[PDB]
Amino acid sequence: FPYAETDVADLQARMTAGELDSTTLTQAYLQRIAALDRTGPRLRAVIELNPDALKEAAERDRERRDGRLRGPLHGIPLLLKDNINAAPMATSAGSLALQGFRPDDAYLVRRLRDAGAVVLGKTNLSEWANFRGNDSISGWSARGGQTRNPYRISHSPCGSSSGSAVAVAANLASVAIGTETDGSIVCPAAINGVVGLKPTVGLVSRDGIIPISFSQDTAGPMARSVADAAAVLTAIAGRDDADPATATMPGRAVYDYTARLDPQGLRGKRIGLLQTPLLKYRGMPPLIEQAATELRRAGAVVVPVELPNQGAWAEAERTLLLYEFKAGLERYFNTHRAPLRSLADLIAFNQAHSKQELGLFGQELLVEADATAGLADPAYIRARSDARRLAGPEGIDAALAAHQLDALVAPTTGVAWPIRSEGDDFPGESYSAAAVAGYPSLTVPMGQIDGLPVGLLFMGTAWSEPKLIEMAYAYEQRTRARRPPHF
Amino acid sequence: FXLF
Repeated sequence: FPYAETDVADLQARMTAGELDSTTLTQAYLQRIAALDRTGPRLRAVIELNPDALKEAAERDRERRDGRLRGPLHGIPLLLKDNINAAPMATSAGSLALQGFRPDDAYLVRRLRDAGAVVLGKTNLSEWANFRGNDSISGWSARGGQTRNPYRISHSPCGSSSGSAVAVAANLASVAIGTETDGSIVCPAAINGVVGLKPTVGLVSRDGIIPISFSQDTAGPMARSVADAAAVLTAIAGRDDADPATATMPGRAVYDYTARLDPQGLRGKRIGLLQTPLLKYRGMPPLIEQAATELRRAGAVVVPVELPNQGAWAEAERTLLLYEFKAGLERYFNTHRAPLRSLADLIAFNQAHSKQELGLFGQELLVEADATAGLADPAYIRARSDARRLAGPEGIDAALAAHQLDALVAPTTGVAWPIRSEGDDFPGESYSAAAVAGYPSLTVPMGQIDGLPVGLLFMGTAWSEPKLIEMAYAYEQRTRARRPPHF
Repeated sequence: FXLF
């Protein structure tokens, strides 16, 4: 593949020099999607192709020939997780219930299109972003089937942002957008050997996205490099009246995150290496040891630290997600006039189509969520507050303050596991604190264990994306650990 | 409560 592992800036430079145009790049990815996603290894990372992709690419080329460039992403093809609204494609969250539901563009999609990006299509995801049943299988949806890990197709691509991570790793697009509530961006990113960035809740509008939790939800870029992730973040970040969370950002400005790509970004930094059982995961010691060494040689101070209240928010998070899921999903159904208007309708639909929807696992989360008393319930209010406090101020922040640290690092998760009828064989995580706190996290490829990707996670306090990008980029540039999957 |  002529564009394999080529950065956004490099592709833009090529198009700007007139050695490449958007239609050629776009058709190249589409041909690759046909050869690896639908056939061959059958990655099934792409759930629907944008019928107007070629039309869009052609328009971006005409604008370029007319001297009307939109910016760094002009003519760059990307993919969107299927819970993000994007006309004229359907937005199903992987469900058969919304197969013919085609709402208008989400705010971030409008920003990407205005930036000149070309939408290739939508990527598969764990159905309903994995908030449907117990013992679920990551990367599976009734409409998109089973997405597979490109490094070993018998293994899990993890998730919920399964297709986005796989598409990026397999070079099916330049970059992709995923969403995270608790691990959905960074876990599949690490599992598939790519970069995943989950920003602070409030940096990127959640408007036009099928939700789970307004307290923890956020869209984020997935790319093969930190530089590409930074270019995408620059395009999607911004205040939106439709999403109150975006009005809480302190001193928001037209910020160019690519300006933070500093090769000396680790000099003078202080990093805390989290002491979790993940450091002892089979084959992990050598990798994390080498990573710490690279960070130190780069000029950073690395000290072992433990996260206060690790996991103490578990119960509170469960409660807040169930309450917020019902409230948010029903608001979304009404706002975009979906064919379903209540969670009860969805539960009923799955039962009526049990053969196609409930053959692998059930819908117990939907059922429990539908029974919640609403957002005025004192129990929910207390849970929402406790979770945020335990993971942020008294969690990540307490750890950062204890040793005056700039960030915390740790292996993101373990390696991919074989896909089986049974639920996922979850190895563990170190990213939940950031997800529950609503703080930024970013994973960068750190190496492999027996051919399967492992990532290094960076977590920081609210609004520290600039600093995290600097550190992650500096680390990435002296390691360049990503290795494409072999087909 | 994983991977939403």
